[PDB]
Amino acid sequence: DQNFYSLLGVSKTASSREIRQAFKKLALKLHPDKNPNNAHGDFLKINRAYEVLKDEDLRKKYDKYGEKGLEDQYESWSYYRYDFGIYDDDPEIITLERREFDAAVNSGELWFVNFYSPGSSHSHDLAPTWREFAKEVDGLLRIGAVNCGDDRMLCRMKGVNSYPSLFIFRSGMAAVKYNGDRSKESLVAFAMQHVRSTVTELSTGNFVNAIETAFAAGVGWLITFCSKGEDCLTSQTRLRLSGMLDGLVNVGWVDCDAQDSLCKSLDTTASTTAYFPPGATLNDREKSSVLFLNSLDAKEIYMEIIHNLPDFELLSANQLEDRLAHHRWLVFFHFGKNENANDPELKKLKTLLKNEHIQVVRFDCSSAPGICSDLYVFQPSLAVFKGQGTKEYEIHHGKKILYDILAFAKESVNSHVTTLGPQNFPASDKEPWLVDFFAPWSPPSRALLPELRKASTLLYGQLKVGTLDCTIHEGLCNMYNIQAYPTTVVFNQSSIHEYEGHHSAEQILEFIEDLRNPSVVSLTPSTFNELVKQRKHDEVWMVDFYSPWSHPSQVLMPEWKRMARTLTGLINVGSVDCQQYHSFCTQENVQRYPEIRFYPQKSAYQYHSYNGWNRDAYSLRSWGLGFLPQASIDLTPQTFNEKVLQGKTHWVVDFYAPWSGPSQNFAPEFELLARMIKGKVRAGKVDCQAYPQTCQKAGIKAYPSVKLYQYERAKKSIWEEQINSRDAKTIAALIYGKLETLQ
Repeated sequence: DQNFYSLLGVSKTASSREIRQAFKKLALKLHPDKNPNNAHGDFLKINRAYEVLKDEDLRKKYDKYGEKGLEDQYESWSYYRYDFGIYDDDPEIITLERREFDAAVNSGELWFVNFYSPGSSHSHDLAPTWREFAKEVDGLLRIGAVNCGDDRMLCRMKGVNSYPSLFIFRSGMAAVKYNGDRSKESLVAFAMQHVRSTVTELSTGNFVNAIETAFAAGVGWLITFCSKGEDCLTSQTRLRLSGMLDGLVNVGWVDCDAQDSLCKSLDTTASTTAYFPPGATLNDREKSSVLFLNSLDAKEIYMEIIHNLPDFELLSANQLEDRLAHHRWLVFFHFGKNENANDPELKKLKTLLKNEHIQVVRFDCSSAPGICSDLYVFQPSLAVFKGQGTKEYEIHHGKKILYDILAFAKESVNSHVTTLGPQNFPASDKEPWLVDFFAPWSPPSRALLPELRKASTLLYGQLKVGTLDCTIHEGLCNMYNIQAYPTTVVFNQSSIHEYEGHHSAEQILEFIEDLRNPSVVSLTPSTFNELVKQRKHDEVWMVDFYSPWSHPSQVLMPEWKRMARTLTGLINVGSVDCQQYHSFCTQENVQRYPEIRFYPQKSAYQYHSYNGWNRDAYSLRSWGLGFLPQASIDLTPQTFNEKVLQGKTHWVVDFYAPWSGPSQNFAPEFELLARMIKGKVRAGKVDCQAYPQTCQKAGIKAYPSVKLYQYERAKKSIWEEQINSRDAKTIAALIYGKLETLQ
């Protein structure tokens, strides 16, 4: 009831910014420095709520388990009042978080990003300037900020160790660090270097070519005509428009005194500024094609032009399926009303996505309802199709704003996450699927999507990846017991394995490779009782009693599986989910998660608990194999001569003294060897202290000595070789190599 969202007066659907500001208002009101009451106590609860809700891992964990997983310090009032959330109230500054960063600065737009550390002398020298700078260049490029304080990994990985650091980004080119003085005019001059601001002087000679070339590419021309003693667009205005309209409209000018025959031909003797759409025609008799402008100001002219540019082409429903599967499309689904009417800036998507070969289109669901229905589109939505032969798409769940949409379209179309539903769900598929059950209103769900996309590309051909919108497909989510968002699940031949590791390609792949060849038995109370408690014969068990809300358990799980792979045919490896079987684990005295236990041969202790410091695969494996009893046969002079020398099978033999230190050090490794090669080679030990005769005959000079005996079936004979290696795995491979060359 005292939920962290409730404590900040905020909903579970709150953005990072909404959480930050919510915390800030409470922090300023409940801070110690402003209250002799109590203070610290009330302030420590909201600070705990913030510290958890601001962390990507902790918030997703909190959403899934609440407080049970989270295990257990602040700044001055001054800090929260002046230095905290420093750009949250500056609309021109786009704040970027770790997982949305790469998609943003690789969108295709020009980005100038302030990597800063929050503080008094850090920023605030810069912050006011950075705010004014964003206003000045608004419309020409994106101004970003990254709080390295909250995204240390992101700053570290980008090689940013000192603050502030200023970088220009643009897809297709390397990042450019700015080292100049951080005045507004210097920042501006630096950024303008990277803006595309081409203004063409048009003339009688190049006019027709410039127009036709542009028109064929579907691009119009903004042209100002200058003559003596007439006002026209100044060079600075011309440059402004050039950058503002980059890829949309070419900016140019004509000197009419120098280009008389051109200005006569166009019948524009005076000073005019005109926009020429593709298809436009201008002469003394025809002027309706052209849009003449009255302003001399860049923004006033831009606003008029961007509104007059044509809307996206309306996609015919007749084409779909065939057209949708073979081409890249960015589709604005609408229901009668064009929902994009209030934002002409979206028209820039055409030119920005030209190199991605995406056609940006509108589709009217009121003209073919069945089409939108079978796509499970019920409200206006945005979808980008991959067009590689099949109809594959993702739905945009970000802000309905240009830079966010663009970032999504490019990232999604170049990755391999697809949208699932009841009709295409891999409930019983041959190839393995990774399915992400989520809600669009969930900020950790949305945040996961870039990771998922990245992994989808790296794992192409090995793992298929899809998302399922539980907000729409409630029946499917219930069926698979989805209790929180996001929940990622691997479907392997209708087997279901929830995945709670990091969503990087390498760890997902390792997790999947274990699934194909299981190493750990997932044990139930019923099946633990039958396989472990009622274990028979020569069989031992290692069991990890874990809980999914436990952090050290989550760390152990991949190590535990790594270990189990190396223990094939040596030790049985199991695991128990103590969240699911809480009562059972209570009866088994599991007082900590994770609990690791070894179960020896029945034939006197119940089990042994692991109490080592390190819980990596190698040290857990060594601990377990150390419990195993002797596998090698203790030979006598009688049996050594009878069963080895006069035998018909292959042997490895350890000649040793029980007092020899090296003999004792090698003893466990020999027993490991015996179990490894068991089935092809018998193993024996010879106590040279007890039987000096036999070791004398064998010619043993040093303890321990290892002999390999191979039976030549064709010649009914055993021949002997010395083994000098003392590494079990090494010896085993060596022996096996020899056995192939024996048949």
